[PDB]
Amino acid sequence: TIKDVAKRANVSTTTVSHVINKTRFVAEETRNAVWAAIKELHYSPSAVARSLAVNHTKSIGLLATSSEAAYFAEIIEAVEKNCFQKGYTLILGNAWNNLEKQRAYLSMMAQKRVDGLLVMCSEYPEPLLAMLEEYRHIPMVVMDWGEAKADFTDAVIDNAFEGGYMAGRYLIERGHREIGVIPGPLERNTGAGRLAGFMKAMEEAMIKVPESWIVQGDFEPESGYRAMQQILSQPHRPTAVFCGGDIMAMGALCAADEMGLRVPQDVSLIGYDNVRNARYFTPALTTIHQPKDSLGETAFNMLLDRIVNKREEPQSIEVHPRLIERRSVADGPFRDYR
Amino acid sequence: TIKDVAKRANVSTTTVSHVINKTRFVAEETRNAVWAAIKELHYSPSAVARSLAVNHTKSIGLLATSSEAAYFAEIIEAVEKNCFQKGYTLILGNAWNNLEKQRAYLSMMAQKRVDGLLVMCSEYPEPLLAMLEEYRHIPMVVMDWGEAKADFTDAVIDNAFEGGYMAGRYLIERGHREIGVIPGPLERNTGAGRLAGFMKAMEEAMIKVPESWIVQGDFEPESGYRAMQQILSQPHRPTAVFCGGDIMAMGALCAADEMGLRVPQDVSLIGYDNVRNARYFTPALTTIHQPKDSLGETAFNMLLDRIVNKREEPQSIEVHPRLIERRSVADGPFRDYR
DNA sequence: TACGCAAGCGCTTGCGT
DNA sequence: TACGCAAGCGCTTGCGT
Ligand code: HPA
Ligand code: HPA
Repeated sequence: TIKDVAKRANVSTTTVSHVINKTRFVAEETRNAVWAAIKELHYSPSAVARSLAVNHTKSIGLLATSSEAAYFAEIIEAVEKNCFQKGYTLILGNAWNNLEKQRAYLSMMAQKRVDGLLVMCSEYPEPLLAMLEEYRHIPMVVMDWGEAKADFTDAVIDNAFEGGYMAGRYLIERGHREIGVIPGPLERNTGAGRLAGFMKAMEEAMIKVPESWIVQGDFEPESGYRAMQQILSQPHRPTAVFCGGDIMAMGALCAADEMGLRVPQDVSLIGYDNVRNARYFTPALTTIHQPKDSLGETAFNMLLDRIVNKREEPQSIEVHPRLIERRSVADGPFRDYR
Repeated sequence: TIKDVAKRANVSTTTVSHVINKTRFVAEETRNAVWAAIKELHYSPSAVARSLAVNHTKSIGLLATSSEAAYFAEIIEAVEKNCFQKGYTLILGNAWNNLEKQRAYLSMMAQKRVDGLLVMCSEYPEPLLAMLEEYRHIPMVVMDWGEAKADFTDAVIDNAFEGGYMAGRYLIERGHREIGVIPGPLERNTGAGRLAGFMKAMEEAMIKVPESWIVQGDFEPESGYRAMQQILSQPHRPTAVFCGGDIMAMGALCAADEMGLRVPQDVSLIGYDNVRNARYFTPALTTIHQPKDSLGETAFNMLLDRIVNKREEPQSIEVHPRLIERRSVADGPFRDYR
């Protein structure tokens, strides 16, 4: 079809080409002619042809996990802005933590020859680490590890451990000593590491968490529901709960309310994520803020670099969590004695 | 690179090709040879080359609005499943209700030669309807209109008006006569139409809604916050509120709580959407359920059809809302008198 | 000066043998 | 029988004039 433009304008296609991409000087007339032709013909230059020729698709892949989740959703939306802004195209792919699905999306991706690859898999068993190596050739950044688990990718690191510690401290310093925790999947950073951060804070305080006070969640409101229930559903119960993520949190609020418990009056709750509508939780959720966007943009950026400046060496940038005081926490019995 | 495989296997590329796509019979040996070559060479056939040749990208575009929003997010996630399932690739593009952005994404999309186009723009001013026509050649379905506003696209229709009516009725039948409403943007279906559905129900009941009782929202929790406040922040206030979408709803719950108001005890609330975690609202939100997934799959499906069976004629499928009884509504003063 | 030639990018597929 | 030839898909770009 570029032939078709060239001839309407009676110029070579080389010409048409150049004008379209201001790639060498063209006579005004000539230029106009082409534009006109382009217009009447209603010409959409083909990207695929172009890709075939220039060797890059100007599009990037996001091998995700799930996208509905607030947390995720929020990240992703960020990414897209960045893509758009630098003219990249976004291929969103959710593997649902499934190998097959993941091998599958991964192949489609290489085949479609994505310029780079954003990876948010949540859990990385060897089998998955393996597959990923098989594609080291295609540039990529993992956005969800706590530390660099490979030398063949960039990594943006969140400091989940230090956010967890921040969480516990706060409780401690607000008068708390009988706390419980609903962590996310241990096979994840946002799971394991947050918990650990939290645990250290406790040990330093000589606080011991009774196993009946620790209930695993899967980041879903239902899981928060069950844990909260199980925790309060017992003889002796904590006076404060540390909840792995804001959504499960939201789930935990629900159940407390259902047992007619008062937050923060009967139980204090501290979350983790600072999702877009945590403030609109009831009560307004006090939580730990994860810098989602910076998380997004920052990843994009490494990729671009690697992509453009043809970097070869793995890199890793850390980002920082921070406490957001809302209204789900109250003073504990030990506050005055400090 | 397919040349490279062909020669390692000492066969023509035509061969290599055929075996790769089981497109004509190949000798086992031959077949194996190729596979081997494919393997050592670590061969990823190129999709772009293939696309160039076969004339279809096997990938689809989603010109969206925003993706963080629960409502949206939920739809989209559905779409992706469908894409994956039939081997399509998903290009997610959010125009943020901005023309430029929209013209922009739209062009990138045609250029990248997407097989079909899923459109969720929210608001469709003529200027936008126009641009869309300019691409009638590329098959597409609008998933967010109340009625068919064009003859050059498929449409999946939601019955927002009948869901709105369902909303009002319920209130009416639960003893209510003093109601307020926080609708979404009138420039939208989910905005205008829901409201109207709701309004009809009232008129039939000889219920009049005092303008100070109607506050516009923008589907965001903050907007729900302000409206609820404004509504209760007045001399005379309703005993029940109809809220345009579950999120603004969640915002309205917050403010009631903040004014120390009791839901449903002091004010009843009925929402609209039945978002994934509405049940986890506090209280568990009573709302109108929109069949998001069917909404998703159903759209995909029309597209495919048009794409494969080369349909030409516009089509339109309706889908149906439905009431979900949770715990944010209470009997009104008139219940016993019916 | 301002522009055209023709080869290449990596596949697919209708004729043949 | 089981396979190869060569033209085409729609752009880009190094040499020339
Ligand atoms: O894996 C996760 N899923 C959902 N929300 C989350 N917030 C932190 N990590 C996660
Ligand atoms: O436009 C919308 N935005 C967000 N949520 C919604 N729920 C219905 N319509 C909408």
